[PDB]
This record gives sequence, structure tokens and C-alpha cells, in this order.
Amino acid sequence: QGKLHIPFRLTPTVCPVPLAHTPTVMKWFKGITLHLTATRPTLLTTRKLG
Amino acid sequence: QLHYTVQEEQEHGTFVGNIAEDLGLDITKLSARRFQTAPNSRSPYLELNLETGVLYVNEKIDREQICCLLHLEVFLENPLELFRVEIEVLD
Amino acid sequence: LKEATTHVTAVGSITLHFSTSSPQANFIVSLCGKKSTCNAECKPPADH
Repeated sequence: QGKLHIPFRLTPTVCPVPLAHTPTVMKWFKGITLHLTATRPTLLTTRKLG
Repeated sequence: QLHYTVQEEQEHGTFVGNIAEDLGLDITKLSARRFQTAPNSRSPYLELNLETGVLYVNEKIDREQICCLLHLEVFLENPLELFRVEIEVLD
Repeated sequence: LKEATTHVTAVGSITLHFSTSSPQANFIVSLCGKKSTCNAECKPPADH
């Protein structure tokens, strides 16, 4: 018989995300060591450029 | 972070504050950067012009329904930025 | 080499910078089209 609107639609916006403490590099022969400080679980990813 | 004031029982469409002027934003590029009211902070008593960036009174102000401060948020693209506006209501 | 062109006077000297991947630096450089051979003994780098 009719249609009613579903209010409160999902719109894009901007919102901040934390920036973790940048690690210290302890580079060595064909390798690096990252000393990581993270009060909360943060995601680290690595990939080779080959 | 923006501080503005309105009077008690103020008429609709009256001036509140120039957001684009106080932020130092250029006037000819609000639409190019997609000036828009943030969906989290929606105020029925306030409305802002997208072209000029000037805040205006939308509905008639009433402390009894409000009570205090009025909170609003705007967001811009390229770069992604967020700004906060707070309005004090006199009695 | 690092540089592509240089301004030359009637007499004198010019300095250039270059990057190599060889343990020795034996290569032909052309200045104004004239060729010359450079001989050296390159050292491994300190930075890992």
C-alpha cells in the first residue's frame, strides 16, 4: 500500500585515527630491526619490492 | 574550536558567523573542496550555506528545549579536514 | 654520473659525482664528446 523512509542513512565523512610511535631502525647487513612501541594493538605489514 | 554566540529567541535566517572567513579558507573554492556539514553533528536550530560558508539560524532558539552549548562539525575534502564550532546561547 | 652537462672554460678542471655498483671504477667518460678512461679501487660502503 505504501513505502516509508528508513532514516539515518550511512554517509561518508572524515574522522581521525591514531598515529603510532614511529619505530627506531637498527639496520644491519641485508636486514633491519624495528623496535616497536604500541600501547594498543597496531598492524604492521612488510613486503619485498621484487 | 570555533567560538560563536547567539541571542535568546533569535529570528530565522539571521547571521551567526562566517566559517570560511575565520578559517582563512578561500571563498571561490568551497564547492571544489566539497564543503559539507558533518553527519555526526546535526543541529536543527542551525544551517550553513554551502556556497558562502555562513552559518545562519534555522529554527527559533529556545533554552527550555535546549537546556548549554550548541555543537556543530564541518568536514572538507582534498585534504581531508574536520572543524568544530560551538555556540553559546544567551538568556 | 650525477651531472649531465657542464660549463667549460678555455683551461681548467671540473669535478663530477657518480654512483657505481662495481668493486672497481674503470669506465669511459666523455666530456664534450672526447673520451677518457678512469681507473680506481672502490671500497665497500659502511651503511648497511
